[PDB]
Amino acid sequence: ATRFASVYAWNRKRISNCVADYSVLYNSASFSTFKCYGVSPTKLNDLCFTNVYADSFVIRGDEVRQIAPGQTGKIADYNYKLPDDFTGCVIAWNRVVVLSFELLHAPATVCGPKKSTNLVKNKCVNFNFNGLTGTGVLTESNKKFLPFQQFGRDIADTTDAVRDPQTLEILDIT
Amino acid sequence: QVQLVESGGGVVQPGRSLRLSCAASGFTFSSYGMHWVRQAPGKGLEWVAVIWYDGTNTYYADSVKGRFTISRDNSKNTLYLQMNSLRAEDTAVYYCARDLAYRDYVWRYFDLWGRGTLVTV
Amino acid sequence: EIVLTQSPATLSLSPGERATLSCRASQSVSTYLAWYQQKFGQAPRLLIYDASNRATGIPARFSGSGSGTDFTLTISSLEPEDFAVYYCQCRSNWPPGITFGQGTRLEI
Amino acid sequence: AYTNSFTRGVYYPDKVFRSSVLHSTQDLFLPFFSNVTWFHNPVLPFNDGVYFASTEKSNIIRGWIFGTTLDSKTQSLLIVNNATNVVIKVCEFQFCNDPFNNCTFEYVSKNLREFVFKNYFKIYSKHTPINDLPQGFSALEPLVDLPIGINITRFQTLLAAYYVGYLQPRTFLLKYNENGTITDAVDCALD
Ligand SMILES: *[C@@H]1O[C@H](CO)[C@@H](O)[C@H](O)[C@H]1NC(C)=O
Ligand SMILES: *[C@@H]1O[C@H](CO)[C@@H](O)[C@H](O)[C@H]1NC(C)=O
Ligand SMILES: *[C@@H]1O[C@H](CO)[C@@H](O)[C@H](O)[C@H]1NC(C)=O
Ligand SMILES: *[C@@H]1O[C@H](CO)[C@@H](O)[C@H](O)[C@H]1NC(C)=O
Ligand SMILES: *[C@@H]1O[C@H](CO)[C@@H](O)[C@H](O)[C@H]1NC(C)=O
Ligand SMILES: *[C@@H]1O[C@H](CO)[C@@H](O)[C@H](O)[C@H]1NC(C)=O
Repeated sequence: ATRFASVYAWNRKRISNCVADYSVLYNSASFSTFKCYGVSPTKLNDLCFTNVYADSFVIRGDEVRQIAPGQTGKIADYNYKLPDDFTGCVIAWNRVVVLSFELLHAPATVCGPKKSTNLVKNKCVNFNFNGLTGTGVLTESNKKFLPFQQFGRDIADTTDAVRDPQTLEILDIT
Repeated sequence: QVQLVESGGGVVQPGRSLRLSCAASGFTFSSYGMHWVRQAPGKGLEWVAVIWYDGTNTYYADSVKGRFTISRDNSKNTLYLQMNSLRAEDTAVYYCARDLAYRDYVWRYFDLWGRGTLVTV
Repeated sequence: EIVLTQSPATLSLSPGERATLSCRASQSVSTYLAWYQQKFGQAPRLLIYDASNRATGIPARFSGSGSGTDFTLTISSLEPEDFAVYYCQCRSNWPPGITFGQGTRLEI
Repeated sequence: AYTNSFTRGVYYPDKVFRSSVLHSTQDLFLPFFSNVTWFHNPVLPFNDGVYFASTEKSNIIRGWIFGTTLDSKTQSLLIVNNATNVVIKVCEFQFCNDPFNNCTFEYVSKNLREFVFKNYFKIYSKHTPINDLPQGFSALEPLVDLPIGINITRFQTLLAAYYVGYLQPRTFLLKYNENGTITDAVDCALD
């Protein structure tokens, strides 16, 4: 989206209730700088944060470093956004989005893209169906879960069946 | 003495496997990203693999997708590269290279080249 | 995908004269597309990025022009410090790899 | 006024299918046969959670306000069902003296309507025909789940007969039939 300006009233939004796909933001040709301070970018997209903060502003070719340590000088301490202990990325392209990552009391919403392998039945496997975890053979079931129930539990609290989260079919786990 | 020296040039039949290594020295191995670019005889440079400075994510060119393995062990400050299912085109001068940018994930330029090790099949 | 198309196949000239290579990009490549100078056996070194921006270590004699699908390099006065082979290079988004050209040889 | 709640207010405690089995669970439930305050507007405490039920013909009741101060000064949850759809938003709204700023999200997704509002913020509900608060059993099912982290202590209904009861940390034995529908329940502290 076009037009951008101002750093001191630099505009800022919570990013929340969405899956934060940072994957696309490497692969485009046009980014010239992408960094992280503290943790790797593919290592970012498997954490799970309450509030992803983003903000943007237009700049001149020669750019002063956006502040990792509390960087030192002129506009880089007299106009903005000076996070000494910044566990926060810095993007740029041919114009920057400086990212602060909140981990506050709230239930973490803006969470990794959760990349998903492809179902294999009738053999043995370690499975992770939506955070439910454990080894077994998944086979086609005849059980009829109600629309909102995600996993069947046996009499003695052992998981007996699951709903596959992408095709909403019920698999027994023997 | 900021140089890389390659290692592991040799000959193998098609369908078998090979492993190369590149030694880095004079600079911080675990602070820069690394590439392997291969120069087939009489032809131009063709990127093979890259790694960001902490080896936490890796990309391969299409011609080698799912057939070669790039890895860094900072214990010895040694870069590796395994091979599987090598074919006739794979003959080349494998130049391990070092990335241009300090701690930037763009992975865009090659600022430093190894002398290149022959591999033939 | 981006395929760089390089002309002429070769250049033959005396040193001191004006050397012009052309690289016709397939489709606009935004603000960075590179030129590589490789002497025989040596390690290739960038000369120009952005197609007019003078990279560091580069004497002023090397000049480039273009945007979109016209990209051309000029050298005003050749000396043996420059007499090598030359490539035009870029990176990609559709899937994440890199395209060089085929190369353009220079002759005396 | 007060009404006898009978055995209403039971809901699926979790998202696990269980079948032909009696499962004992402890949760914030409406106690069986407690009496539920009956309103024919005012702000009520929210306490541990609220069971809300209404009987409507013309769908006068539309929504809820939840929070602590219920003016601007803190985040407050506003839930309004209007026309075809539901607007849930948590801005620091400056509320009206009798209704009828900084956001953190905006979620859009004869007639006896039962809801359970409990605190992230969970809404369960059930919609059944009937023709004062019916004696019978049916179970409410989770429909909406809000990751807000808001402190809720007080709430108000946005508009005519509705009932408000309060949930208590009680143990229930829930009976699931073979399709995994809860068909009965025993209130372990009733008698
Ligand atoms: C996810 O995508 C698949 C397409 O392969 C689609 O069939 C499926 O329904 C989608 N997920 C859900 C929960 O519908
Ligand atoms: C209803 O609750 C009130 C609490 O004030 C109590 O006085 C009254 O006896 C209760 N009625 C029944 C039928 O339990
Ligand atoms: C429901 O309410 C929202 C805002 O409160 C409004 O924009 C929307 O149009 C309403 N639904 C319909 C179907 O009009
Ligand atoms: C908006 O509300 C949240 C609630 O926790 C608060 O943390 C945040 O500081 C508020 N916005 C601003 C700009 O302070
Ligand atoms: C919400 O209540 C808790 C105690 O239950 C308290 O610690 C917290 O400070 C309250 N929220 C705010 C924003 O003060
Ligand atoms: C359970 O579900 C099946 C099909 O979903 C239905 O035929 C049956 O009547 C339902 N009730 C019982 C008690 O089985």
